[PDB]
Amino acid sequence: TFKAKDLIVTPATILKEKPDPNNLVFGTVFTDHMLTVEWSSEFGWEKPHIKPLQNLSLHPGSSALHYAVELFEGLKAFRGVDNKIRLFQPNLNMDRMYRSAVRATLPVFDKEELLECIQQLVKLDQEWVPYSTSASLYIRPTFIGTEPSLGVKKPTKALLFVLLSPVGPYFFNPVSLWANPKYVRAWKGGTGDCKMGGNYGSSLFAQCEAVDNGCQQVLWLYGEDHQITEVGTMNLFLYWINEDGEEELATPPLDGIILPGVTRRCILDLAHQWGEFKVSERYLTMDDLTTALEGNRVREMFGSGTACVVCPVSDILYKGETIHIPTMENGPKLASRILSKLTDIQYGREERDWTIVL
Amino acid sequence: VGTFKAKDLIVTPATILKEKPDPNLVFGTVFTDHMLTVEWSSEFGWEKPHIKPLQNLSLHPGSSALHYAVELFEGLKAFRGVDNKIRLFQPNLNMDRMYRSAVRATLPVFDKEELLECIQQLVKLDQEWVPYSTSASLYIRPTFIGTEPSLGVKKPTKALLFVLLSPVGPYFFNPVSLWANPKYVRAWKGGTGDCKMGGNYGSSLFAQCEAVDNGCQQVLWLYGEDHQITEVGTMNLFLYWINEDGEEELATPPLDGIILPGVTRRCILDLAHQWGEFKVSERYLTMDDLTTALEGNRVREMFGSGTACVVCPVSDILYKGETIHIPTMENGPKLASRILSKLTDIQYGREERDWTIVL
Ligand SMILES: *Cc1c(COP(=O)(O)O)cnc(C)c1O
Ligand SMILES: *Cc1c(COP(=O)(O)O)cnc(C)c1O
Ligand SMILES: NCC1(CC(=O)O)CCCCC1
Ligand SMILES: NCC1(CC(=O)O)CCCCC1
Ligand SMILES: [Mg+2]
Repeated sequence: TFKAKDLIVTPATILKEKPDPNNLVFGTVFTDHMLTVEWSSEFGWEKPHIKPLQNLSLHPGSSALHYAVELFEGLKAFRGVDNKIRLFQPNLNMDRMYRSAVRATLPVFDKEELLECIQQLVKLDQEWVPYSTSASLYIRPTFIGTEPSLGVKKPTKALLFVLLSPVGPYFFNPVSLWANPKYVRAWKGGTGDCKMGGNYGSSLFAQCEAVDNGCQQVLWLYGEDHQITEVGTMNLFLYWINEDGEEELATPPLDGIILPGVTRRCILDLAHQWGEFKVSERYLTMDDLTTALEGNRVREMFGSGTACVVCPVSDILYKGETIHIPTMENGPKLASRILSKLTDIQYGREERDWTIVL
Repeated sequence: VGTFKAKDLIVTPATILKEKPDPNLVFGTVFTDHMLTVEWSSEFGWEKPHIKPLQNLSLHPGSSALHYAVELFEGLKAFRGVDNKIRLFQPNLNMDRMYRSAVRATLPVFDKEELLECIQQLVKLDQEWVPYSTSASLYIRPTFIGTEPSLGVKKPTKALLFVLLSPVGPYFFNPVSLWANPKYVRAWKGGTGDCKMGGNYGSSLFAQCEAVDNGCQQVLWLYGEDHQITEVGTMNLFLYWINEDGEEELATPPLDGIILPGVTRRCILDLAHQWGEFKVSERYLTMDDLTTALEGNRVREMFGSGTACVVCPVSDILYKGETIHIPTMENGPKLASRILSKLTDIQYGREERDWTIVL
């Protein structure tokens, strides 16, 4: 494994102008520096670099281009209202990226060395961490196989790098979802519980089909009973009165077709902590939903993820009809409370072991 | 909404040419002198195609092919006939599959004829690499990748199409042993298993490793509660046997969405249908159908088909801690061998047929 202590820094000689915080398109503007660490089965890991944001030089046969031997992560840096820059649950991302690496047969690395390197990269480009309480700096760790051979096997050459991109919003701005059981995002025995590239390229066709049909995201359905799994590539939360008549906040269980979002776990933690309603990790089907709506039992439906934190849902185009979800006419009370809590913690307006300082 | 044209090819010869390897090669290990590349932007469409010296790709770190596997590929070969004339085999099908793939990936469409000609031109240039052997060929790897310099999961506004050339011999007869663990699923109804998109492959290296660890060379992909057998590693699966009706039969899974329509598969089905010596059935095959058959002496052969092996005999399957031997080798294998001879006779010009295009 590589070590932060060996970092080699090559500052850009011409720094870019920081963008306008009020209107940023997600992941389109990049900072001045990036992190890069090369690996080869022959000599192991080389020393990590922090150099000007540049194009990668890859052999046209790199397995990442042919067999999707790749995985990524998503985490943010926030400038606290006390002007101190913080990271949110960073070690959980390191753990997920590590487990995905193993399932991808990519080379392992010392989680703490990566986190420290990332902190240094952020520290160097710190002025990119927006001066806004509604904006942040997206951190994108990426791991690709660069095996020059076309043979399908464990890579003997790989690259690990990190990009920094100042972001505002990913897309309250409620969204409509397009539900069509003809497409499946992930399946049992699959790799859907990992952030491996191969899980997203296969979804673009359905995404496109949603856009030209009036929606902004796909509602992923699975199985014979049409379980509702995720809002686009965000975890799904349903706030309602369940079949037993008790107020409840529900989300699909981690049975292998659901990605264990950090946001997801935090909302469950805050929900369990408030103890004001039942919190269940259970299955939810379209019929559980439509049945519930015609009984006026649904209050809010939203998605969770690092980019949005939470993103309310107001409609679902299903069997040829549009099903309205009373999310926005109900506040959304909980959606807001949640977003309010999480950001309060991210920007240090509240102390809690979920953030890391500079 | 357009295409690039072979008539616009800008050729740039390498000044320093590499020495060809020994025709007797590690699959996809050695590459030729030149490559083909074609840039695409949603703003101006397809650029003009180039044939330049092999070289790295200069990609933006945010390229969508590295983050969301916005990619797809193909695999075909050129053969030097026993008449020294170089031949391509069923190219038009590869172009059709790549096309259908691009669309399923939301990558930009192109004129299949133009691409094919552009490929003939690339090979034509590097024809001396086409092995002077009868058991070796040149692997043609067309590749289509998204170069969207943005982290947003969306239809790419930038793409890159290229083609690599790699002289090769074999992939690994030489029977293989299969690892059958139902905990790993290659494809699912509603997914992209029936296209050659990179996302279907990265996710299997773990199972492959688990395979070797257990003395096996490939993974037998199982699907559904009834453990249907779908593909042998990344090759289509054929089972020559006496079915439940006592009839001689050549069976192979149907294209119901989780099997990739291989060119070698197509051919083997056409040959089988043509000879009309036994029943040819595209149907569901399960481990239980296989076990029941084996413990009844009803199995003749099992083998995978693909461009790299053409045909690959299966002799064993590790299932539920038990090793199940397949008598494929103790039966010639007559069918497997017959197929190999036939396809090879045709590819190397020994047999004349429409399945090839000379250059
Ligand atoms: C990244 C991701 C999420 C959200 O996880 P967070 O760690 O909370 O960002 C949800 N679903 C999918 C499919 C994802 O890729
Ligand atoms: C490419 C491929 C095949 C074989 O197709 P051929 O065109 O015969 O080489 C079989 N199965 C999978 C999963 C493939 O990707
Ligand atoms: N829905 C978005 C992300 C997750 C998130 O932050 O919600 C995953 C795909 C790559 C961009 C990020
Ligand atoms: N089994 C192999 C291939 C197909 C083939 O030619 O059999 C697909 C994966 C990438 C290498 C080629
Ligand atoms: Mg250590």
